[PDB]
Amino acid sequence: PSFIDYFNGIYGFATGIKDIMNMIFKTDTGGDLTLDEILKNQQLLNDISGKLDGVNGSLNDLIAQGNLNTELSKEILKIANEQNQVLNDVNNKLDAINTMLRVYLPKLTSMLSDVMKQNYALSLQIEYLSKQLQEISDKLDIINVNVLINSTLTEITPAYQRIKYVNEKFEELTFATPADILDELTELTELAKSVTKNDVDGFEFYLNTFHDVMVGNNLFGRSALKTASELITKENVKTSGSEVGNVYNFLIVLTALQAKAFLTLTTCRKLLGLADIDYTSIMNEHLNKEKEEFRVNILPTLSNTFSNPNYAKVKGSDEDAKMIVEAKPGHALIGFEISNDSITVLKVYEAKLKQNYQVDKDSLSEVIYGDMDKLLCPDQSEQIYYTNNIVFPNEYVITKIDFTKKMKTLRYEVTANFYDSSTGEIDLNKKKVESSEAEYRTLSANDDGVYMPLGVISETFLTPINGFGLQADENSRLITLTCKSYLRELLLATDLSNKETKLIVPPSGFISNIVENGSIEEDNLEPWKANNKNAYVDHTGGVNGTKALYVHKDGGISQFIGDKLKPKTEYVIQYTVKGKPSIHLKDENTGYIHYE
Amino acid sequence: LNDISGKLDGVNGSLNDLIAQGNLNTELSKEILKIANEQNQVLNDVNNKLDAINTM
Amino acid sequence: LNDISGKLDGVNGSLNDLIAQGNLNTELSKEILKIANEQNQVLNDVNNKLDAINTM
Amino acid sequence: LRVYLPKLTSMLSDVMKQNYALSLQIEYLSKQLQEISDKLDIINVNVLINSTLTEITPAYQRIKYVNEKFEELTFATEDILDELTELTELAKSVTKNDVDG
Repeated sequence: PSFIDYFNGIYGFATGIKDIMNMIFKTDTGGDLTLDEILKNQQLLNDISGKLDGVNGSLNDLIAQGNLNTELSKEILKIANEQNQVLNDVNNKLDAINTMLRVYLPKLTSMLSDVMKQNYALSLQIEYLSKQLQEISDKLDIINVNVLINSTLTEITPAYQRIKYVNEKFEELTFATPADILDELTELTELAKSVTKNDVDGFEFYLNTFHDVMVGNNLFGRSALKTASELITKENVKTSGSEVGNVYNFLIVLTALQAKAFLTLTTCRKLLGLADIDYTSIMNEHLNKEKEEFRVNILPTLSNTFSNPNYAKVKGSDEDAKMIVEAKPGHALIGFEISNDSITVLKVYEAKLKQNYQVDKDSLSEVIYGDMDKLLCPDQSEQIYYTNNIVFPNEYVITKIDFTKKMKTLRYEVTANFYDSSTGEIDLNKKKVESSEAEYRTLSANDDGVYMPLGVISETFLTPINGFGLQADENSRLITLTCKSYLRELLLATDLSNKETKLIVPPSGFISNIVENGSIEEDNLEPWKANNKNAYVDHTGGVNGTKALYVHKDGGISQFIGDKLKPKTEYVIQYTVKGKPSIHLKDENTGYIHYE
Repeated sequence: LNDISGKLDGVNGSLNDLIAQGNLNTELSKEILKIANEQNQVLNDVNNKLDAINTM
Repeated sequence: LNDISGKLDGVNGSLNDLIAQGNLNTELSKEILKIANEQNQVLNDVNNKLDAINTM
Repeated sequence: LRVYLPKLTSMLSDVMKQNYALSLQIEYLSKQLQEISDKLDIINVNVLINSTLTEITPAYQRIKYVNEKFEELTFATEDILDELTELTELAKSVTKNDVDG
């Protein structure tokens, strides 16, 4: 579940959580010291006080206006004093409850509503990045390991588990927020008392040890970032990104963990009405030290090249074809995706740059190509792939990739336009580099198809492409497209320098799709429509957790998409269906039937 | 409610016993019986709530 | 707590004797009752703490 | 209390003085330890090493945390009670009788 929104880096959510923490500090509770006061006894105590003050006042008026002056009046005084003791206890409890209900509850419910409203988007972003990091870690191997890596895992697993569980639990108990509201406040206060309790093994201790293991202040001077980079850099790991992007994603996930932990800690200390400590300083210190560790001791030793993550056995016709993967004037290629669900297709992302290689979210055009398998794979008569890794200098961004399969050989040419780092404009100063001749590699003819690349070919965040190269392994009959990114520069200039960062993530979905609400996730079919009272939204149906369109008798669900098309231009249709369907791309005027 | 009932019942018992031990005046005893009946109503409400809790 | 209680019980008894044996019957006496009641609250808190400590 | 607070601040400063006088030696020796540890990138992990690490890392982590945080707070120190909040919380969590104290 990707998100088309500027992911502001560690600086982004760090400053967001700092603002939330300052706001929490600004919230005034007052006499929030009587926590052990059942708020569900307000009516009981109020009734008792109202019914007892009358008797107390009756006795007072009797002893005052009364003309009796004797030890009998002294006994009446003692009786009135005992009634006064009972009434005063009841009234103290009632006053505490009323203060807590009319000063301590509204402030905190508003504060927690704001906290959750602000944590929403951060949680979305960091959850997507956590999914990606978990995929990477699944692709890792920790069976035959080094002593330092093993020590880092030993030292970081308990604190990681604790912090993750506490963050998730606090988020759940806040979203939980009558008797239900009071029970939820009681649960929140229990969690806060547990988080803030004074013990050396407290939540704060685990936070500090997590930081010490992230920076390398453990037994062996080994930072978790170094072991992460060492595990992710090995040859076995095949991911959709470079080492820079993968270790930066690791850092993002763990720093977001820490920041949310500090936020929960502040919220708990405020909920319990405890002395403030201002963890913004400590949060910033930790995050900045970890970013500096990454920038100094980790980032320089990483490779900013990303290749194909997967391979697929396929065949391709020997019919010669020209392909030109180009970007519109002023745009730049920032990523690709080879998908072969049923047919081989290539998504290509184009976007204008803004500054320091930042990609523009508004300009994120997506083009589609279909003749990639017939171009990268031979059918029956061998193939000759020219292989050469191009590497343009800095300030040059690839714009065109020209594949020409004149004969049974494959030869690509790349063009790179000059890009000004200060501004966001790409001038028309072009450098053209081809696949050098002396280094070609031949795949012999084989009945079994060759292994075409497959997967997402792009950095963890869409960045310009510096160089592009093809490689072919004859023994394994593999083909790889290795591109080079500018993520190191974009990070050194925006995030690792504590400046406004703007990063986009590969959408993992055909943005160029012309069928609005194709996945049919919005329950209200404003785009689609039903002609007759049937064929409705079957929520149980669809790709696992979605809302499929359904048809029963003779009423078919239709959607108008005539305008967003072109004449005689090729198109690709795709759809999942269950049962005995009938799909038709039909024109009301004329009986022409495009797809049936 | 148990503590409240105990204290209120002790107060009411002390009052009633000390006023029955020696009756002095008409208006004084009248007002004492009035406030004692009010205290008895309060104690009865407290005991009703306590018995409701016990039944729960 | 024992010193505070021993020193406040004298004032409480003085106020009680003043309001009882005294022939004043006015809102002045009502305010004196309020003052004695506040002093009695303080004394009762002190005495509860002292009793708990002595029992323990 | 007014004769307590300054006396305790002076005592903490006098402690930190000699503590820092000592810390330089162990800092250099731990630097040498880290130098020898960097060479462990080629020694694979054995069951004995795995067990010893998994057994010592909790106690070591907690002891190091307590020591370094006490030093940090005593250095930051140089009503006052509002400033000694972290030090008092640390002292209350460190001198507490517990099953896992």
